[PDB]
Parts: sequence; C-alpha cells; structure tokens
Amino acid sequence: TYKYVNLREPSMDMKSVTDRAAQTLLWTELIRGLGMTLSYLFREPATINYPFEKGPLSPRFRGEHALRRYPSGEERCIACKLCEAVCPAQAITIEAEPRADGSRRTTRYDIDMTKCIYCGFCQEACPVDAIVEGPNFEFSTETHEELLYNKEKLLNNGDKWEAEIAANIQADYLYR
Amino acid sequence: SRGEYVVAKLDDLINWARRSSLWPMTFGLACCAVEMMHMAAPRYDMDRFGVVFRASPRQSDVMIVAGTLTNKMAPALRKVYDQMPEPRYVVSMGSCANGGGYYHYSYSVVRGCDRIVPVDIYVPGCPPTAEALLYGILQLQKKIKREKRLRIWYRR
Amino acid sequence: MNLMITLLTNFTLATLLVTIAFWLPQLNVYSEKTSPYECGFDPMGSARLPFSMKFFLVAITFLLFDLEIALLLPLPWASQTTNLNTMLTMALLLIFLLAVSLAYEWTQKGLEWTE
Amino acid sequence: REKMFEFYERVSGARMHAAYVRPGGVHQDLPLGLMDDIYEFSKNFSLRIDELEEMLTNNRIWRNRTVDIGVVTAEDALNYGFSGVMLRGSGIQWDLRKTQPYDVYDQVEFDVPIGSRGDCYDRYLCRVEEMRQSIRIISQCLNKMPPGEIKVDDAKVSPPKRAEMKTSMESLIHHFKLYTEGYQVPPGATYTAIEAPKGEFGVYLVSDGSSRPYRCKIKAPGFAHLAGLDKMSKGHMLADVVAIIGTQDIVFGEVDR
Amino acid sequence: MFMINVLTLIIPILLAVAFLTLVERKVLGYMQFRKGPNVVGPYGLLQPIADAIKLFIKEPLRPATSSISMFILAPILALTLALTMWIPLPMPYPLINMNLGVLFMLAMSSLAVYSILWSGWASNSKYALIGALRAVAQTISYEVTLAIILLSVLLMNGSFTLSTLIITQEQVWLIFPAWPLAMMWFISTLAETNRAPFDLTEGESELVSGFNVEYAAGPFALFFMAEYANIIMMNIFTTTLFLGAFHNPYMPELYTINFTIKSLLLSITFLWIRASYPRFRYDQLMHLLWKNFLPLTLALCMWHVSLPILLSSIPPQT
Amino acid sequence: VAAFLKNVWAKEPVLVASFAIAGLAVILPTLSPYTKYSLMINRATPYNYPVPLRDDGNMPDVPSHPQDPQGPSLEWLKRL
Amino acid sequence: MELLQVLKRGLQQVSGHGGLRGYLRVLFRANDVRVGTLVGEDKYGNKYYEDNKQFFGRHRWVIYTTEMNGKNTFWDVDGSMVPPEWHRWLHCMTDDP
Amino acid sequence: EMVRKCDPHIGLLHRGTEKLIEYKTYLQALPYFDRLDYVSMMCNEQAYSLAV
Amino acid sequence: MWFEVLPGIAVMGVCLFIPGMATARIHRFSNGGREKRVAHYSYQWYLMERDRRVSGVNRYYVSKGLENID
Amino acid sequence: ASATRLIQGLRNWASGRDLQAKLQLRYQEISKRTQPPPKLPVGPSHRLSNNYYCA
Ligand SMILES: CCCCCCCCCCCCCCCCCC(=O)OC[C@H](COP(=O)([O-])OCC[N+](C)(C)C)OC(=O)CCCCCCCCCCCCCCCCC
Ligand SMILES: CCCCCCCCCCCCCCCCCC(=O)OC[C@H](COP(=O)(O)OCCN)OC(=O)CCCCCCCCCCCCCCCCC
Ligand SMILES: CCCCCCCCCCCCCCCCCC(=O)OC[C@H](COP(=O)(O)OCCN)OC(=O)CCCCCCCCCCCCCCCCC
Ligand SMILES: CCCCCCCCCCCCCCCCCC(=O)OC[C@H](COP(=O)(O)OCCN)OC(=O)CCCCCCCCCCCCCCCCC
Ligand SMILES: CCCCCCCCCCCCCCCCCC(=O)OC[C@H](COP(=O)(O)OCCN)OC(=O)CCCCCCCCCCCCCCCCC
Ligand SMILES: CCCCCCCCCCC1=C(C)C(=O)C(OC)=C(OC)C1=O
Ligand SMILES: CCCCCCCCCCC1=C(C)C(=O)C(OC)=C(OC)C1=O
Ligand code: SF4
Ligand code: SF4
Ligand code: SF4
Repeated sequence: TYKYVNLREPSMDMKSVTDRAAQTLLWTELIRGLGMTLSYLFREPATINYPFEKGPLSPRFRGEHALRRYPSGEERCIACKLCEAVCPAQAITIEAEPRADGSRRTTRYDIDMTKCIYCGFCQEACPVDAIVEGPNFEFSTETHEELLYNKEKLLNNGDKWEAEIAANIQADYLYR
Repeated sequence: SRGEYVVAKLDDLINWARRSSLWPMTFGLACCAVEMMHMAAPRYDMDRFGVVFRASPRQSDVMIVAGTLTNKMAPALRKVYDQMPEPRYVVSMGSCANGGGYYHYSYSVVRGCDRIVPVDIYVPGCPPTAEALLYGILQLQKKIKREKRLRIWYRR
Repeated sequence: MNLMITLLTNFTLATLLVTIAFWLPQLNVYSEKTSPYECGFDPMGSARLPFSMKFFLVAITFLLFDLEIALLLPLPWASQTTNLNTMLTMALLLIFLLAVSLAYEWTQKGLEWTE
Repeated sequence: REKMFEFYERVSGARMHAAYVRPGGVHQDLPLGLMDDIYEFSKNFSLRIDELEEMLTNNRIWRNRTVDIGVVTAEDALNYGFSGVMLRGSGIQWDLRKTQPYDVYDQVEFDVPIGSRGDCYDRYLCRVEEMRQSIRIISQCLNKMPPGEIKVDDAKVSPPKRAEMKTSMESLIHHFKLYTEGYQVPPGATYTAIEAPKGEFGVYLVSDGSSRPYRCKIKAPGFAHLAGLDKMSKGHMLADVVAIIGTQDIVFGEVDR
Repeated sequence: MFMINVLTLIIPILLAVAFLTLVERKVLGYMQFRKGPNVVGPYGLLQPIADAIKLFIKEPLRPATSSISMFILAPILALTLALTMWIPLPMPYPLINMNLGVLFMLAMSSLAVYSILWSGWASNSKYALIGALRAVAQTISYEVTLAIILLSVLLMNGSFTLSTLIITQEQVWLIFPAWPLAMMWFISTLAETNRAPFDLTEGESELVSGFNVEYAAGPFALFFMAEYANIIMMNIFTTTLFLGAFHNPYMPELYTINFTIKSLLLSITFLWIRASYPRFRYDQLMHLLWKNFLPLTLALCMWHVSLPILLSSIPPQT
Repeated sequence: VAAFLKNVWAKEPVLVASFAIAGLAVILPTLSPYTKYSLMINRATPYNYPVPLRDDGNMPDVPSHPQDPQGPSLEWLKRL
Repeated sequence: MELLQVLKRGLQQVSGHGGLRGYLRVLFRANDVRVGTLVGEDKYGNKYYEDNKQFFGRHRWVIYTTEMNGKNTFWDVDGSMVPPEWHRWLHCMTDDP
Repeated sequence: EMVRKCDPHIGLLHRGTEKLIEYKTYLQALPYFDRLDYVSMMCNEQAYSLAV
Repeated sequence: MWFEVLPGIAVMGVCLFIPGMATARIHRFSNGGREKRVAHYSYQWYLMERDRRVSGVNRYYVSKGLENID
Repeated sequence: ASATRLIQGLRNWASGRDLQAKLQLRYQEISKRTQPPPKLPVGPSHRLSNNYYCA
C-alpha cells in the first residue's frame, strides 16, 4: 500500500556501466528532452482565436448579474432580501416599500460588483428566480463606479440577456 | 491642414506600437494570478497579442494587479508602480483589487487598488476567467488605440 | 584603415541609438521612479558593500591558466618547424604541466567553492 | 489544468472557486455527460505525466538542482510540524487518506509514494507519483459511482430542492430560514484535518450554539513548511533556496489567511 | 565604396536580430504547445517592428544611484562589440579579411563581457551586482576552454584565418574529425552567450533581471539586440568552424545560402535548447567547464597537436 | 586492473576518456611510421630563397639547373 | 505524396473566401484563414461558422460585422458584440444554433 | 550568495479571513475556504464541510 | 500550424543573405569584376603594390598582359 | 488529428510514444453540449410514512 520512489540500485556489469558512460559522455537523456520538445513543435497548438473563438462554457456558468421578469413584463423581485441575507460579501443592498398598486417591490436593488464574489448564492436563494447570475463575463469597465449596479442596470441586464438566461435556466433547473 | 494629418498618423503609429507590444510584469497577489497564468496558458495565449511578461518594472508596460491588496504590501505596490516608466498602465483584476472584494470590511485590506495607483481597466470577477482577463487586456489595447498624444501636443 | 572606419561606424550608430533613446520620449522624473529596485520594499544598505567571492581560488588560477593560451597558441605555427620531435615533446610538456596543475588543484579541493 | 477547470465550470459554474462541496454533501448533482468527459480526460492524462517525467526525472540538469538540496531529517520533520510530501519525501509513512481516512477513502485502493533521501528530488517524484495515484483513484471513483441524492436529507441542514420549495410549506420555511439565519451548529469545538494535496489541512472550528462560528482556526501545511524553510536553506545558495521554496509548495492565502 | 559595405553588413544583421525576436517567440511558442505572435502582423511578421518602436518611445529612466557614465557606456559598448564581431566572418568573403581573425573573435568576446559587467556595477543595485559577478563566474569558467577548443580545431586549419577555414573543409566537414571538440564548443558558446541552460546573468527566477534590471527601455534595447547579434554571429562562427560549406569562386551565393541555412538551423537549435532544459546553478556551470570539459579539452589538445605530426598531415600556414 | 578500471569508468568516465586520449597522444607518435614524413615535409617546404653556389669546379652533387637529375627530389611526397 | 494535398487545402482555403481579397480580409481581421460551414448570420452581420473537424474550441467561430450600432468594427472587433441568442452556441452552452 | 539567514516576512496577503468568518454564517463562511489554498479549492471545501 | 514559423525564419534568412552576397558583389565592383586581392603576407602585398605601379592608372586591379610588352 | 502521416510519424518518433492514440486535443468523442433533461432521485426521508423527524 506504499511504494518506494527512488530506491533503485544501478547494475554493475560492464554492459550497463558502458551504457551509462555513453549516456554521460554522449548526452542521451538530453537528446530525449530535445526530442520531446521537437515532438511538440510539430503539433497543433491549443490556442483558440480569441475574440473570434470562445472558451467553452456550461449552462451553470456564473457571470454578470441580472434581474429577471415574468413572461408578462412584471418583474420577479418581491423584496424579500434573502439574496442580501445570504450574500457572503454584503454586495446587495435592498430598500423597499409598497408601490402604487400595493405590490411588494423594491425601490433600491444595488449589487456592488466589486464586492461580489460571484459564488451564486443569491441566485440559489431567490425563491422566485429574480436575481440570477447570467452568462456575460465580458463586461470590464474603464472606471470603478460603472461596476456598482443599481436596479436599473440589473433590469437592463435582464432585458438584454433574457433570451439566453431563460434558456440556461431551462437547461439547468432540474438540477437545482 | 497637413501637420494635423502628420501628427494624426504619428499618433496612430505610436498607439499601434504601444498597444501591440504590451509587456506586463510578473506580479500577482492571490487567486487571480492563477487565472492570469491561465491567460498565459496555451489556450488563451497572451503572447499572440504581443503580451509577454518582463519581471522588472523598468521594462514593463502594464501592471495587472491580480489578487488582493493588503495593507502590508500597498507601499510595495506603490513603489513597484512608481518604478515603471511612462507610459505605464494598470489593469485591476478581480474583486479584491477592484473594490476590496470578499475581504472588503477587513482590517488589513486596501479597499481597491485605486486607492493606491491610477487604474485604467477594471476586470470584474472572483476570479474573472482568463478569457475575461484577456477581454480586459484587449479593451486596454482599444483604450491605447484612441490616445491623442501628439494631436493634443499639436493643438496646445 | 578600414578597421577604424568600421569601429567608428559601429560605435557611432550604437551611440546614435542612445541619443535618440534619451531625447525622443517624454520624461516625468521624480525621486521615487529613479529609486533603487529591491522588489518593492526599500533596499537595506548599499549595493557597494563587499560582495564576498566564494570562487576566489578559481579566480586566481584562471589568471595562471589564461597565460597557457598565450603559450599554447603558437602550436599551429610551431608545427611548421624543422625540429619537430623537440617541438612535440615541449608541447606535450606544456599541456602536461597544465594538467598536473589542474590535478593538484582538484586534489586539494581548490576547485570547490568555500563555505 | 484548463480541462479540469472546465470540469469545475461544468459541475459548479465557476472555474476556480466553486463553493460546491458544502456541509451536508455537495450543492448540485453532476450534469449529464460529465463523467464520460472525466473518463476521456483520465484516459489520456498518463501520457502527459509521462512526458513531464521524460523532460525532468532522468534529466541531469534537473537532478543537479534537486538531488543534494533541501534534505530534511525525519525527527526534524516531525518536530517542525511538516505534513504530506514533506514527511513522505523523508520516508515517514503517513497519509491521512490511509491512516485517518475520510469519506470513502477506505473504499478506494491506491499507493502512497515514499521518498528515500528527504531532498527536493524525492519530493518531486512523490508529487509525480501522487498524480499517478490520483488518476488511479479517479478510475476507481468513476467505476464505483453510486446512484442517489447529493445532499443530506435532514432538510434543517441542507436546503430543499427548488421544485419542492415552491410547493411545500415546510420546505419553503426551511429554505427561508437556511438562507437567512442558517442552520444552528451545536456547541463545541472540533479539529478536523484532511489530506489536502499540500499536506494536513485542518479546521479548528468552535461553535457556541448559534448559526455563526465562534472561532475558526485554519491550520495550513504551508505555514509550518515555510517555518522550516530557514533550516532547509542552510548551506545552500539563492538558486537552491528557490528550489527549496518550490518543493515546499506554498500558497500564501492559506499561509496568511 | 567600403562604407556602403559596412552599412549593408550591419543594418541587415540588425534586421536579422529583429526577426530573430519573432522567430524566438514563435518557435518557443509552438514548442510550448501554444502559438507565438500572429496578431500584430500577418502571422506576427510585424511584431518586432512594434517592439523596436515601443522601446525608443518609452521613458529611459536613468536611476538616482547609478554611476551615469558607465551606465550609458555599457549598452553602447554592448551593441558596438556585438556589431563588430561580424567583420572577420567569411560570407564567403569577410568584411575585413584578418590574418588572425579567430583571435579577433576571441578578444572581442573577452571585451564584450564588460558591457554586462559595467552595467551590473554602474546600476547601483543588489540584483544587478549579483548578475554582474555571476558574469564574472561564468566568464572565468568558459574562457578556460574557449581558447583551447578553438586552438585544437585550428591545428587542422594551419592558421587563425577564418577564410582559410573554408579551404580546410573543402573535402570533409571539420565536425567529422573533431566532433568531441564540436559538441564541447557548442556548449562553450551556449555558456559564452548567456543562453539557457546557462542564462545565469539575466536570471529570471533567481534574480529579477540580473544586470539589466535597472535598464528601462531604450538602453535595455541595446543589450537585448546585442545578445541576439551575439547568438547569430556565434552560430555563423560555429558553422564556419565545423560545417563549412562548398565554395565556388565564381558563384559565391551558393556558399552564402548554404552557411545561411546551416546557421539558421543552429539558431533554431539554440531556441530549442532554451525551450527544453532547466537552468544550471552557476557553480555547477563552473564545475562543468573546469572539472569535465577542461580535462578532456587538454587531452584533445594533446591529441590534436600530435595527430597531424602522427599522420604527416600538418596543414599549411599559407 | 580491470576492477579499478571499471570502477573509474563507472564513476568518472570523462577522466577515463581523458587519460586514454592523452596516453594515445603520448605513446602513439613514437610508434607510427609517418612521423618521419612530417619532418621531411616541413623541411621540404621552401620558405626562403635557394641561394645559389659559386661553382669552384668540384661540386658533382649540386646541379646547375633545377631540372637536372642531381639534387633533392620530392617524388616521395608526390607518391606517399 | 501528401504535401500536394496540403497545398491543395491551402489553395482551396484561398478559394473558399471569395478569392485573394476576401482571403486577405479574413487574414488581417481574423489571423485565421480556414473555411467553415456557415451556420448563421444575425441581424447585425456577424457570421457564425462551424468546422467539426477542428478541435473543441476551434470548431465554432464568428466573423464579426464591420458596422454594429454605428461604430466601425472593421478593426475594433469586440467579444461583447455577440447577441445573447448566439452566445449559447458560440460559448458551447448548447449544441443548437 | 551562500545563504546565511532566511527571514520570510509574511502577512502581505493577510486578509483577516478567520475574523470575517466569525461575523458570517457557516454557508457564508464556506467561500472563504476556496480562497485559502487557491489551487486546492474543493479540498478546502471538503475539510470545512467535514468539520461542520 | 507549425509552418507559420516558416515565414519569419525566411525573413530572417533574407536578413542573413543580404550582407555576404552584397560584399561579394562589392568585391566585384571595386576590383574590376574579379575577387578581392587577399594580402595576408607581405609578399602578396608587394605583388599587389607592383600591380598598382605597373597598371599606369594607379589601380591594382587593372591588369596588363603581353599587350603591354612589345 | 489533421496532421499528415509524415509529420505524424516524425512526431511519434520524436516523442517515442504513440500520440494519435492519446490526443490531448478534444474532438467529437466528448459529450454533447445539449443533454436530455434528467430525473434526479430523492433521498431516504422522502416518504409519507414512518418518517418522524425525531426518529
Ligand atoms: C556544433 C554542432 C553540434 C554539436 C553537438 C551539440 C548539439 C546537442 C546539444 C544537446 C543539448 C545540450 C545542452 C547543454 C547541456 C549541458 C550539460 C552537459 O552537456 O554536460 C556535459 C556532461 C557532464 O556530465 P555530468 O555532469 O553527468 O558528469 C558527472 C561528473 N561527476 C561524476 C564528477 C559528478 O558530459 C561531459 O562532460 C562530456 C563532454 C563531451 C564528451 C565527448 C567525448 C567524446 C569521446 C571521446 C573518446 C571516448 C573513448 C576513449 C578513448 C578511446 C581510444 C581508442
Ligand atoms: C505625410 C504623411 C505621413 C506622415 C508620417 C507617417 C509615416 C508612416 C508611419 C507608419 C504608418 C502610420 C500608420 C500606423 C497604423 C495606423 C492604422 C492602424 O492602427 O491600423 C490598425 C491595424 C490593426 O488593427 P487592430 O485593431 O490592431 O486589430 C485587432 C486584431 N484583429 O494595424 C495594422 O494592420 C498594422 C499597422 C502597421 C503600421 C505600419 C508598419 C510599422 C511601421 C513601419 C515604419 C516605422 C518603423 C521603421 C523601422 C524602424 C526600425 C525597426
Ligand atoms: C600518462 C597519460 C597522460 C596523463 C597526463 C595527461 C592527462 C590529461 C587530462 C587532464 C586531467 C587534469 C585533471 C585530472 C585530475 C585527476 C585527479 C582527480 O580528479 O582525482 C579525483 C578523482 C575522484 O574524484 P573525487 O576526489 O571523488 O572528487 C569529488 C568531486 N568530484 O579520482 C579519479 O577519478 C581517479 C583518477 C585516476 C584513475 C584514472 C584511470 C584512467 C585509466 C585509463 C587507461 C590508462 C591511461 C593511461 C594513463 C595511466 C592511468 C592509470
Ligand atoms: C572608456 C571605454 C571605451 C569607450 C570607447 C570604446 C571604443 C571601441 C572599443 C572596442 C574596439 C577595440 C579595438 C582594439 C584594437 C583592435 C585591433 C584589431 O582589430 O586587430 C585585428 C586585426 C588583425 O589582423 P592582421 O593580422 O593585422 O591583418 C592585417 C595584416 N595583413 O587587425 C587588423 O586587421 C589591422 C587593421 C588596423 C588596426 C589599427 C590599430 C588598432 C586601432 C585601435 C583604436 C583604439 C582602440 C580603443 C580600445 C578601447 C578598449 C575599451
Ligand atoms: C529583408 C526583408 C525585410 C522585411 C521587413 C518587413 C517584413 C514585413 C513586411 C510587411 C508585411 C505586411 C504588413 C501589413 C501592414 C498592415 C496592412 C493593412 O492592412 O493595414 C491597414 C491599416 C489600416 O487601414 P484601414 O484604413 O483601417 O483599412 C480598412 C480596409 N478596408 O493601414 C496601415 O497600416 C497603413 C499602411 C502601413 C503600411 C506599412 C507596411 C509595412 C512596412 C514595413 C517596413 C519595411 C518594408 C520593406 C522594406 C525593404 C524592402 C523594400
Ligand atoms: C511565464 C509563465 C507565466 C507566469 C506568470 C506569473 C505572474 C505572476 C504571478 C504570481 C505568482 C507567482 C510568481 C508564482 O510563482 C506562484 O506560484 C505557483 C503563484 O501562485 C501562488 C503566483 O501567484
Ligand atoms: C530592431 C531590433 C528590435 C529588438 C526588439 C527587442 C524587444 C523584443 C523582446 C521580445 C522577447 C523575446 C524575443 C524573448 O526572448 C523573451 O523571452 C521569452 C521575451 O519575454 C521575456 C520577450 O519579450
Ligand atoms: S454571487 Fe455571491 S457575492 Fe455576488 S451578489 Fe450573489 S450572493 Fe453576493
Ligand atoms: S431573493 Fe429574489 S425576490 Fe428576494 S429580494 Fe432578492 S432578488 Fe428580490
Ligand atoms: S477577487 Fe477573489 S478569487 Fe480573485 S484573487 Fe481576489 S479573493 Fe481570489
């Protein structure tokens, strides 16, 4: 149930001594290393042509956050604050009140993307599938405050990426 | 005018030579540097873009702050950034370098490297993927492409 | 004459690649960019302190073995003489004396580094 | 390593930091088609270990940088609190997947590589042979995967499914209270240490009955290994101390917390 | 019309250095299962132009503690001695046909070390000091065989004339009677030119950059292009020594094409050794060129003195 | 002697090859028939001018023209 | 000989891009000249290609449009230009275009 | 270059993880463990999971 | 694939073909359509200076044969 | 897997191993990106009787 790595004694007949002396004087293992490197020279490299070719992803992938809607236009977020109660970095800040038809909705739904740890506890804690962490990962900004999303930016992320987020939830939701 | 055309083409030449020869520096801090090594890995391959590491700050062009900036290393970060010759750029990788991240309310963490150095590109993620980091690097190249150095010299 | 012209050309466009390296870009000089590099933290002491050589006996014996290729170097020409067995004996005497010196430097552990 | 990060990204949604293995099991079941791709990876990974070992193990320049470098005696290894390969390079037959086994490591058969000289080179060979044995354990785990659920069915600890959270009342209450307050851990303290690939990685967890930890000390192997760096570096040079810091595989996030 | 001959020598062997940077990065990439540059030009063919423009529009950064005179003189002397070691190389005709061109190559090798050496001293830094005295430890290791190997190979030539070395190898290559000298000279030129496994001066992992760790862009360019001019000149010199080709006095371009492709194959061989080996510790460097190569080099020096006498095959000195 | 020779060929084959090549370079020109021909070629190479002689009357071994049959000849070099 | 087949595949890659002009177009915009089965084209002009004989990562690509939302994207191709319905197919979140 | 004393100053990445764990729940304290040994992620998850 | 290193090498090949080829042509332009005279030894220089003296145009490469004598 | 048999044979000789049998670049042998919808099993406490939580 254990093995001795490097407990080999070399052979001391004249054949193996002459073989190791030819290995020393004529550099056999160095030519082995050169041969393996030359073998990789004649291969197809694994370099995908970004930005035209993309690394493969799954429908579980956790990227940019987005607030989803029902298939009628109504937003899903009913202000229940589980996503900011389970958020391990306190990136989500929610302020709510009954809106003009008496419905439980949010007035403030902020996600600080520069506190966010992209672990997806908010999308698995949301009882109505409102907050999700969608597929976008190419959203680098040139200023810090552009990565402090309010409710408007997250709803626009949902309206932007809904035709993909709905399909990824349709692909994965039986595992959840 | 002719001189505006000449300084426009020379701006295009120097912006081409600076965005197509970015030399980052071997400088990571935390988990993002593993992914930054994956951006150097043969799948995404920074070196096809001219992006290749130089360990010294004197011969580096961009500093990718890849990881968590604590209080104990913030003067080391500032002196490393200071020892880069101009033009030098800063790409902030990951949430801890962007805004403190998962250690934001900590006693020992600088809440974003933009308290220390001027930051050009903020790359979001924990970690951002190597593809997202390469997206941020190509956005930095697009930011260098639209610089107007000699035009603003010609107009001032 | 051609050697001086060639050396002047090489030195000239090696120093005209430096005078267009210092005067062409834009400088922003301040007294932290020109600080000594010590991987981010401030250097402890000077780099003009004594940097103790471990390979010092090999460094001295290099000065006694580098003279040998001021002595063994006429051997392509010394083979062109008409007293040739004497030349061959003296040549093998010189390489043998170099070899006996190297053997003595081995056996007293002179080629090893200190500490 | 990129392909295994694709395996993480498929099973959990993130390439590096998954938050997948949770108290109670794992978060989410394996997606369909994952294990067949793990088989297609593990079928070919041995040739990669072979060509790494071709480039380095019998190479004379690799040996002259690592054979007489960083020798650790056994008693000074136990005294310095070393663990993992740092013990196993020195010949200390100790592996927590054998001696103090956890979840199903007593149900998988593998070997433990034992070094002979305590140097950087035997620790290199121990890490290469642990890659070999990890391929062996992945073969045994792909063959012996059982059907069933992936969380503990104590639904006051692990959350219910979303198909039953939206239908049952108790499952909705348990979802609510586990994602806001969380489960209450009973009072007491444990020290649970596993064989991480760097050595004995421990958690000393102190709970006071609440839903939050009272204390959580993180024992890292790299802390004690980097402590022993100062003995291991004696009589060597800079180009050897870089090999000693290599063979003490340090990740400083666990060294510094 | 000799100044035009000097320019048509030294400007294409700057363009060859420039595209050697691209060949290095791409052959190094395909040996590392990746690609090299292919974005900047059509399959990377304009990447070195971007690197050459970039280093001379970046701020030069003369340091505060640097002794400035030697700090500026070190890359100037680097690129000067890198260019001027190409002039006795027969291509099949050298620029300056020297009767003792081999000793010119050897002495200007010995003077090129002071570029690295004064750069490490003048840039008053600790890593630069380590990179300079590791160049001392490397040069006292390779110079103690670089002259005896090059002596033993010219005992079949008759002189120190590099142009006569074409006439010497008109029948057989001089690697066939002297392949131990050839395989030892090749490692001595690896250790001469600070290339891997004998980097040891610009140590990326021990040091940060070694001697040129303070040199920002512009002066750093004249160490890097100097080093690559040294490796192309050194493979051309190795090719002239051991793989000397057919020379037609009426068709010189045949010899030019032939030694060009041979020296390109040896340049790819340098890139392929740099892509495959760990780096020596710089004492094991010294215990190689003194304890292993030097005894056998003395033995082969005895053999190559006695053997033209032994077979009545002493070559002519004229 | 084969035991010590195999021991030094097992530990230090570089030095065994060194002493073998050096011993051949020592002893082998003393056992070769061609070492005389080296000296004969070197003293048969005309660097200087063959300064002629005033013919006193009795020098029968010295020619009066280079194509005369008396004098030193290099037919041994042409054949070898 | 099979090097002749290699030269024939190179010349039919020159043929498959509409000649030398389109060959140089996809060369200088893509740094990649291999042909592909045209899977689709969105409402912006981004063309989406398969080649299942390539390896996993190279088997699906996009040639971006030259004008998207008023910006000249001839040289400034961008990863964020892909619409979300093609972002599953291109990133291999599904087999289905 | 012979090393006479090594003093590794650490804490340049001391984030104060295990004080932040005290103010967060067990599920919220789980992703701190991914970032300790950030090349051995699910092993740290497994160790924390076995402790809890 | 790997043959994409073959353009750059080829460019480097031309950048090693240009010097030596040129100097051969330069040795055939300054020296009357022939090779450059090699004077390693002072006798060769004496013959070369004799050629420069007997050319009549103060150029060593302009040769004079039996047409110069009667 | 698109390499010529000359380059394939040179590559197999240089590495000393059979490389087309074990390729590190993935092709159509891998799993499909679109999978059928699963039916995940339930645990032992998903019963309607003899399922008192205190037991
Ligand atoms: C110039 C054209 C090409 C030439 C060939 C070179 C191309 C191939 C290069 C491959 C990559 C090498 C990269 C650098 C590697 C550095 C390491 C290295 O080489 O170390 C040297 C190694 C060192 O070996 P080592 O380091 O293992 O030695 C251990 C030493 N002790 C025991 C003291 C610890 O080998 C040598 O030194 C051998 C030198 C060459 C030997 C040539 C001998 C020829 C045969 C002579 C005759 C033999 C029979 C006796 C007489 C019989 C008479 C009848
Ligand atoms: C009086 C009028 C003239 C005034 C003086 C100007 C003289 C000419 C100066 C050089 C040319 C100026 C224009 C420079 C390029 C401007 C256009 C440009 O930037 O095009 C972008 C394009 C690449 O697009 P990109 O976005 O990078 O691609 C993404 C990846 N698909 O880029 C490309 O496709 C490649 C761009 C190549 C740039 C030119 C080639 C390099 C420069 C050569 C000359 C200078 C150096 C000479 C040698 C010095 C020593 C080595
Ligand atoms: C007469 C011929 C000409 C001789 C003079 C010319 C020599 C040319 C080559 C130059 C050599 C110069 C340097 C030689 C040094 C030899 C001394 C030496 O190194 O001894 C030590 C060595 C064992 O090494 P060690 O002490 O353990 O070192 C530890 C670190 N490596 O000890 C050894 O390895 C043992 C060395 C002695 C035994 C060698 C046997 C070789 C036999 C070959 C066949 C016979 C050749 C004819 C010569 C007689 C040999 C007995
Ligand atoms: C402060 C730091 C330094 C800063 C300034 C740096 C300047 C450049 C330094 C590097 C160059 C040093 C040159 C040293 C002299 C080299 C002489 C030489 O090249 O000799 C080789 C060659 C031998 O060939 P030969 O056998 O004579 O053939 C002709 C007869 N048939 O000879 C020939 O072919 C003969 C051709 C004519 C030779 C003329 C005599 C030499 C002129 C020397 C100039 C000054 C050298 C300064 C050295 C500075 C060293 C740092
Ligand atoms: C011994 C041999 C040594 C060889 C050394 C050189 C090797 C490489 C040779 C060149 C290789 C190809 C270079 C391609 C350059 C870019 C071409 C291109 O497409 O540029 C486009 C760019 C932007 O134009 P845009 O208006 O955006 O185009 C929209 C199109 N509908 O527009 C531009 O970039 C503006 C035009 C710039 C043209 C620069 C061309 C390259 C110059 C290289 C310098 C050396 C040339 C050779 C000298 C010696 C031989 C005579
Ligand atoms: C040359 C190949 C790419 C190397 C890129 C290194 C960039 C800096 C990353 C920092 C780093 C270094 C140096 C490093 O060596 C290392 O060890 C594995 C890390 O992880 C703990 C690092 O984070
Ligand atoms: C006209 C002369 C142009 C010289 C250009 C010099 C700058 C190019 C350096 C590229 C480079 C090369 C070749 C290189 O060898 C290298 O090592 C892997 C690098 O990364 C550390 C590089 O950046
Ligand atoms: S992914 Fe995690 S850190 Fe980010 S907002 Fe959601 S719960 Fe918070
Ligand atoms: S958990 Fe969902 S519904 Fe509740 S507050 Fe958060 S996003 Fe809104
Ligand atoms: S942003 Fe997160 S994943 Fe990234 S380095 Fe920081 S702690 Fe690690």
